[PDB]
Amino acid sequence: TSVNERIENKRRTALLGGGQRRIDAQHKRGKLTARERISLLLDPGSFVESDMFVEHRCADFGMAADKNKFPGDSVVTGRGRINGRLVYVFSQDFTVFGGSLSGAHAQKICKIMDQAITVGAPVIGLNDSGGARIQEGVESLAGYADIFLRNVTASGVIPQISLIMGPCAGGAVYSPALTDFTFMVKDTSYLFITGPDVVKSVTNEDVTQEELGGAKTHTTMSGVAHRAFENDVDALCNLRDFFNYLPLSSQDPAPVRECHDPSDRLVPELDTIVPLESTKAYNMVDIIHSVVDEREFFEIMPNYAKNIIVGFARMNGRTVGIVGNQPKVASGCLDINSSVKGARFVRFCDAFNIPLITFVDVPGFLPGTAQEYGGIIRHGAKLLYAFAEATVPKVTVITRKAYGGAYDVMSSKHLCGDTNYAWPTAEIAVMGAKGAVEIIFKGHENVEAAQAEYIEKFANPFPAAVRGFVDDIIQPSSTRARICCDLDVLASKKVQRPWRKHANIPL
Amino acid sequence: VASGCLDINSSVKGARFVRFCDAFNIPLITFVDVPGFLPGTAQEYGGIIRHGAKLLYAFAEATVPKVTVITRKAYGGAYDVMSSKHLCGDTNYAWPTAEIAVMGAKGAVEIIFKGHENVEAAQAEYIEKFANPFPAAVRGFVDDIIQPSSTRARICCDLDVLASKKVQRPWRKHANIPL
Amino acid sequence: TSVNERIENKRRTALLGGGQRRIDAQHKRGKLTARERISLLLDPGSFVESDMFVEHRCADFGMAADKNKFPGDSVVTGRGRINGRLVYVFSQDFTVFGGSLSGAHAQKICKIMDQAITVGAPVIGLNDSGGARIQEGVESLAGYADIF
Amino acid sequence: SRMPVIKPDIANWELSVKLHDKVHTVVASNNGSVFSVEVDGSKLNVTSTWNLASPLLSVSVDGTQRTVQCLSREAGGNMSIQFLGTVYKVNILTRLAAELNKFMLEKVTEDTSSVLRSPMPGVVVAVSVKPGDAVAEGQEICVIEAMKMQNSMTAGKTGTVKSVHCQAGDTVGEGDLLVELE
Amino acid sequence: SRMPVIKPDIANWELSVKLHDKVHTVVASNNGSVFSVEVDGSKLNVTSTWNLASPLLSVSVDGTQRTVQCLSREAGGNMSIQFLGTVYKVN
Ligand SMILES: CC(=O)SCCNC(=O)CCNC(=O)[C@H](O)C(C)(C)COP(=O)(O)OP(=O)(O)OC[C@H]1O[C@@H](n2cnc3c(N)ncnc32)[C@H](O)[C@@H]1OP(=O)(O)O
Ligand SMILES: CC(=O)SCCNC(=O)CCNC(=O)[C@H](O)C(C)(C)COP(=O)(O)OP(=O)(O)OC[C@H]1O[C@@H](n2cnc3c(N)ncnc32)[C@H](O)[C@@H]1OP(=O)(O)O
Ligand SMILES: *C(=O)CCCC[C@@H]1SC[C@@H]2NC(=O)N[C@@H]21
Ligand SMILES: *C(=O)CCCC[C@@H]1SC[C@@H]2NC(=O)N[C@@H]21
Repeated sequence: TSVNERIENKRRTALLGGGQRRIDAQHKRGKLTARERISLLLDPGSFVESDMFVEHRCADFGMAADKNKFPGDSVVTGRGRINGRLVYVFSQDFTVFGGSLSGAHAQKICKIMDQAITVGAPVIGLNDSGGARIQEGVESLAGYADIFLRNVTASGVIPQISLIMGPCAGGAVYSPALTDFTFMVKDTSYLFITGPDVVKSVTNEDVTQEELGGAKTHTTMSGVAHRAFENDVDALCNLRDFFNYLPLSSQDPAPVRECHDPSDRLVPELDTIVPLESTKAYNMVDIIHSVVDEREFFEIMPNYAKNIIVGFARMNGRTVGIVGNQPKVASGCLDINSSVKGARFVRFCDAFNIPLITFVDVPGFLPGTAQEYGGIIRHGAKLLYAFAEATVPKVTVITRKAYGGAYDVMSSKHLCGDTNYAWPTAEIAVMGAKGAVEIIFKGHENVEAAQAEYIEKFANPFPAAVRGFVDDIIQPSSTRARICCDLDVLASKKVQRPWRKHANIPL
Repeated sequence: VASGCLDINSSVKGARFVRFCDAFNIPLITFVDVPGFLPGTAQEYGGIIRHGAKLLYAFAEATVPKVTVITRKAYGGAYDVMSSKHLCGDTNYAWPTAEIAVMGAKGAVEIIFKGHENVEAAQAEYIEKFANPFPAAVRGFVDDIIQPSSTRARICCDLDVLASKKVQRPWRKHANIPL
Repeated sequence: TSVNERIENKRRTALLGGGQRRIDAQHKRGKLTARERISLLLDPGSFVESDMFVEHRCADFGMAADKNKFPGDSVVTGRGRINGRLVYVFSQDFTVFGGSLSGAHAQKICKIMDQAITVGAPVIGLNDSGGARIQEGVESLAGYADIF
Repeated sequence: SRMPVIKPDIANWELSVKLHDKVHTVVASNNGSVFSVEVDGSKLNVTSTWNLASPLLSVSVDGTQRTVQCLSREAGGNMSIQFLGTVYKVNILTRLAAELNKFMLEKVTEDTSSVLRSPMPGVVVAVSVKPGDAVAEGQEICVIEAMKMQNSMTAGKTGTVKSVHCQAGDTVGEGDLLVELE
Repeated sequence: SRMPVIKPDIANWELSVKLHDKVHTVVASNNGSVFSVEVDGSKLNVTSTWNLASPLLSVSVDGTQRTVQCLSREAGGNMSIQFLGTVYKVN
């Protein structure tokens, strides 16, 4: 047997991975293999595989047997491009020891993590694992620690995207907590530390696999997964589209792409969206879609914390991040869940030089013991902090309500904002007329007459604008034109801040 | 309390404290005895994954001296969360009662020898070899195994020589904590 | 057998290294052992040994035999002071596989190299080796590259 | 300038284009402003300026002047295109995506658009209907008011009302059934 | 200030002092300007200012005034000391 024959035989096995029968089962369950997923994700022919001939070195517990020698050791690693842009990937292969993590497994992933940080290219992981490989014991625990160290080091340096394409258990479930976005596949992917078998054995509770850690749970209730997609093919198609929004590294400006949508057009549809009656809700998404280039908007966590909307869009070719209230849900109030999603999004966009647009319509905070005992104070500070420390352009437009401390939390101008616009329907006050007048004229006669005078003078955006809180009051139809003008001149903005080892977020 | 398990509330308090001390150059001492994470739907639906990442992040990004001593249990992913050496730690000591493993003997042996006869006999051999701090120490996970009575002396020695420590990290506008 | 007994037995073997008969030959040739050399070099009582319980993980060519399991894997590493000033040291032990370099051997030396660079303390090496440990093959070549 | 971008040299686009119940084989290539498209062996040349932002896209297909509107697009290949006044649904996958997509499980969920539930806790202040009333898509059915806001609940199904489960003056929580359609 | 230096707490110096053909057991301790030295059981007190650069070192040993000269020193313990005019080699 020549060396070339041995090489060819290893190449053929590396492509089969766990073997054809395993691959057959992989398809029966409705899943693609790790290599098929990469072929879909990356530009055709752009993928270059690294370390395809690496095998484990563990000899204990029968691991020295030829039957266990799977080239690639359960991960496919390499580099490629999406639409001409460099990206690093890795994908875990469930058909080889269940996708469990070995020492060598982690080493290969770390290698990719180090090349991407050095050059400044994003890393996209496709995760699917049964947890640690117990045959090696403590070697796999060091594997996790090294991966975690790279994921922390890369934070704020390169984007880190993690798409879950199957179950994930043990220590593996923490890597999506360190990356920037986590995506899942409905009814296929899971995120949990221990399985239902442990829950039943430890405590007298009955739960199944989907209830414990299914995609629907994490995208609707726990707030862990940013979005779930119907199947593997649609998940990767949307991932390519998402990729096109982000810079390659934090040293780069927000990408600018060819755009055919005139930057100076008006949107007459905005003038009548906001009702004159204060108790009538409207859909904030109608405003967002009409302003953004070609009416394309990428919504994050559509089913979690619906009272606040965050997502990506482009204006005049440039990627921007959008944050705003949704008056349809809980009157547009802030609560614990909305502050968590908001602060996380704002901080990512600031780290990677993506401008922020804020659409404010917030009457205050969600009251009640459910929020008080939940630490609403500690959690609300997260969104205020995320805006206050931002150094990227911030353009705020107030569409209607801004009462109380929520005015400042939703990126008010006095938090180093660049511009602040009000629509004619905006009203900025410490509280509404009823509270303010009954408190001011407490115990006085003819309070209702005093309220009429108070409403005429203060129930409008003018007592704030004349003091410098608002830069202009614009016809809503011109909102897009005004924002476009600001974005194209604030893009060269640079500011300094006192040196600090690191930031200290309230948590 | 709760067998020493990690949960949402403990991760929040821990991460906040660790981050402050790192920012103001205050060394960290860690006393590890953690069997794993608090199980149950109360924690799963509460975002235990997202919250546990807060404590791991706070330790991993630290640049101040970190001295860890393991007094007894360190099972599973909790080993690394509680400031393990591979997160740029300075020293890691074990007491003779420490045990470092992916899981306890019962889970590990029944999974390894799943469907086999004489599992209990295999468990006896497994416990004798792995139910101790040695398979981790011989691989470089632990720097020494010390008589507990000397713990103070060892820590004092490390603190007075790690105080001049300086490290570099790649430049980043700001950190991006998992939240 | 308790864990404390096993620990004490490993401590006693780590101090003997290659064994008393090897140590006897070491003196016959007119050489000190690796641990005796450190005791002379550093301020009395200042030396703290690291990773004394680390053993090789190579199982091939009979390396899995109990007769080959020498705690310390042929190097003594640690830190101390000379006249009150911090210094890091390591010393290669010729009595254990001839002082040959293994993967784990290099790893321990690199660990000292990294702590010394981070704090800013000199490193003094006491070298004595027969070369690469051929039983591991290419693992020892990576060891040299990391040290370099 | 830091990270050079290299445009993939794609000479031919091999697509699998699914219409109503048929899957057609289409291969296209770009020659500037005109795409040469082979549709199951038929050669067509589609010339345009391809301004992708305009609501009205004017194309010339083998000398035939057409106006089309693209109403929606999805990353998964779904496009809604209005052609001669009628909206057609087309799913365009690449050859590779179409070949692998056959391995996906055809799971089907239930359309429960007749079951109208409260999206938000509060007190019911108006119901626009009684059983037998006609309902249009987007028609307001119930109004629930809380947090100084009136949350209007609309129907997603055309038909008539079968039962009204909650009346004005009643207090409802999240997920409670308000009205059931036929 | 970057690297604190900690003076070893050496209470006693245990020396093996070889002269011509004899090896003597000497234990010394410092009490400031005076060293208390036990030489094979004999107690001596050597008081001086210990200016180590001068060619002439004046010492007082149990009230006896001596002048000595240190001519050479080696790291290996060898010292050449002139005592009453004669140079003695001590290791
Ligand atoms: C406490 C901590 O954080 S450490 C957690 C430690 N994690 C683990 O060791 C794994 C967790 N538990 C399991 O093994 C579960 O079975 C999970 C998580 C892998 C999920 O199981 P499933 O998705 O149903 O996969 P399943 O176990 O059925 O797969 C079977 C195959 O995968 C492999 N496999 C399954 N579990 C493991 C494992 N833990 N380690 C190594 N290989 C495994 C087996 O070789 C088996 O081979 P087969 O093809 O002949 O069946
Ligand atoms: C091209 C390159 O750069 S790679 C260079 C490759 N060369 C080598 O491998 C080393 C050179 N050759 C040798 O091995 C020589 O014997 C040298 C350099 C080690 C010198 O040998 P000596 O100083 O006489 O030591 P010696 O070999 O007698 O030691 C004997 C013991 O050491 C050990 N030993 C000796 N050589 C080796 C070796 N190459 N690898 C591992 N162990 C060794 C044996 O276990 C032996 O055990 P024992 O105690 O039962 O005798
Ligand atoms: C009527 O009871 C007044 C409700 C308060 C209006 C809303 S609800 C939560 C916000 N907090 C606040 O003071 N105003 C807002
Ligand atoms: C018995 O039912 C086993 C209980 C699990 C032991 C503890 S409880 C939570 C930690 N997770 C884990 O896997 N082990 C720890």
